[PDB]
Amino acid sequence: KWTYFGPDGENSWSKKYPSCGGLLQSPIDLHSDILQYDASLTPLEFQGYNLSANKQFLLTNNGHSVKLNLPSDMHIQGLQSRYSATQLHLHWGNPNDPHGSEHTVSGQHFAAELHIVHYNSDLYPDASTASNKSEGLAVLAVLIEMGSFNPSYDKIFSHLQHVKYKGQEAFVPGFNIEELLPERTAEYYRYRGSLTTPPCNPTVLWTVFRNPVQISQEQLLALETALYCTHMDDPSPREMINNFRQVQKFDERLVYTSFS
Amino acid sequence: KWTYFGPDGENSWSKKYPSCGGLLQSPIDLHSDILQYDASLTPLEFQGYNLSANKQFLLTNNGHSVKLNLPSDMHIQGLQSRYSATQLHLHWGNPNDPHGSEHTVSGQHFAAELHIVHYNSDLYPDASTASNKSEGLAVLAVLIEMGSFNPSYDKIFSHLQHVKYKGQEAFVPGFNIEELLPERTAEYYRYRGSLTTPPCNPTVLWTVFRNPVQISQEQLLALETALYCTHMDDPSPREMINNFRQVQKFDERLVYTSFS
Ligand SMILES: COC(=O)c1cc(S(N)(=O)=O)c(SC2CCCCC2)cc1Cl
Ligand SMILES: COC(=O)c1cc(S(N)(=O)=O)c(SC2CCCCC2)cc1Cl
Ligand SMILES: [Zn+2]
Ligand SMILES: [Zn+2]
Repeated sequence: KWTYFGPDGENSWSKKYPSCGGLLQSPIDLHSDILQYDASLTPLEFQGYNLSANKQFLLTNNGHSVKLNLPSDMHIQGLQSRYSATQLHLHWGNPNDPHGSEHTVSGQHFAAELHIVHYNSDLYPDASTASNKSEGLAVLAVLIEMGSFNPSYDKIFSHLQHVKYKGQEAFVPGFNIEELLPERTAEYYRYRGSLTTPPCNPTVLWTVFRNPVQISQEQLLALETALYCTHMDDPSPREMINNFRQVQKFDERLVYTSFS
Repeated sequence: KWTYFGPDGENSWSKKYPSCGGLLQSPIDLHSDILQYDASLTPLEFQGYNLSANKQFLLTNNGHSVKLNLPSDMHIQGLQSRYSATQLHLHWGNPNDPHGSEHTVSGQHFAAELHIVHYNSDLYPDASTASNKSEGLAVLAVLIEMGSFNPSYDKIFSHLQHVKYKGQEAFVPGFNIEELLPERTAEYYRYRGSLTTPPCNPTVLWTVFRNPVQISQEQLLALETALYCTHMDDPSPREMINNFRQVQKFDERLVYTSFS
């Protein structure tokens, strides 16, 4: 067990999950002193992101976030290996502090953050097996700003009702997962990092898009109030809020950018 | 052992120093949504700060920071008890990322931060004994930005060459410690917090002056490049940089200000 508040919190994670006190931890603050323009950061290709609205995909409350299972037929081109999707999920704040992005920009949090998680399908059979192995993982991060209502993000959020408690699951219609992406996906930050959650394996090629997407106040209120870390029948219920890790030390790293 | 990098780093502190995973952890980000003017916050007076240039004071590289031992008749007046000085030390970044303050203001890191550590001499013989006791410690924090040359900070930085390596020690003629303080010391943030290093005891009444001081990039650079964490004869020498804790989560809690 582990949480984002009090004894079992992120300062305690290392007690049980040693890579949590290891090198190359995410997330981090994106600021100009540690950015490095790199001409080898070519645009990524989003293959098989257009999911049929006639097909269903599983939304799950895992106690930590809400996650949507993705088919491995969907993948990234543009990296050293093929990276097949496994799932997406979100991190957010709370009604009183709607600033729960993991990555910050110049010390500022965004409202929230979407993570699209892929595994190295050329080396490993599944995300689990890739999880603690070199070149195992590749996450796309999308910074989320409070703004206009997002009909595309709502294809996830209109179902939060059915996954209020840890272990609950609802089938959700396919949609074009590229609609979750901001503009100029060719402008991104790139760096070597980790799971932002235990076991914090240092096995993740991070790609954080430069531009944020927008979701409304109401969407954030809904995401910040819908969900519990706890089973429906737990007598110590904990609201699923502030499910974000503090930015980490750079350990001599740079953040390579596709823009200058 | 404990460091600010690698296996023994701040995320691992909780293993041997459980308070580092506990309550009231410092440092924090000071942002308006958690600031409340409290009109009761009157100026502190600093008694005995004017150390005679007649008298010499020990400067130690302890492998975490440069530290200047201060005399105990040096003290804060204005608190609920008398708080006597034990030492001052600094935190800083690295030449490539010169943002090494512990506290941040609206997510911004300052160049460096000076801590003048006082203990409750009314109740406790020394700061060591005070350190795990309720209301044992009061620290004064000064935020440092790059700007004009600072002749009074130079009274410390002039001697850094005598304490390059860990365990090294130099005598510094006394000066007025009150010259290390910024403009309008009446303007400060006040909260209940912890030590920012192990054992992270939640025993510290924090006072962080509103206004930064300036030191020249030459002053700042000397500090960033002058010292090593390692003994003279350590075959693998480690530069002393980034000796600052990541800001902690600050939940359902307020920072008071003496300014509206
Ligand atoms: C609130 O945080 C999360 O719940 C979460 C966060 C991540 S993250 N932010 O990408 O590190 C992953 S990815 C990982 C899960 C375990 C095995 C490999 C895939 C999965 C999850 Cl389920
Ligand atoms: C770079 O960090 C340090 O070197 C440091 C930083 C602090 S701080 N930031 O004030 O917690 C203390 S506190 C001192 C109080 C007396 C007994 C324990 C150590 C001691 C030290 Cl040794
Ligand atoms: Zn995530
Ligand atoms: Zn300190």
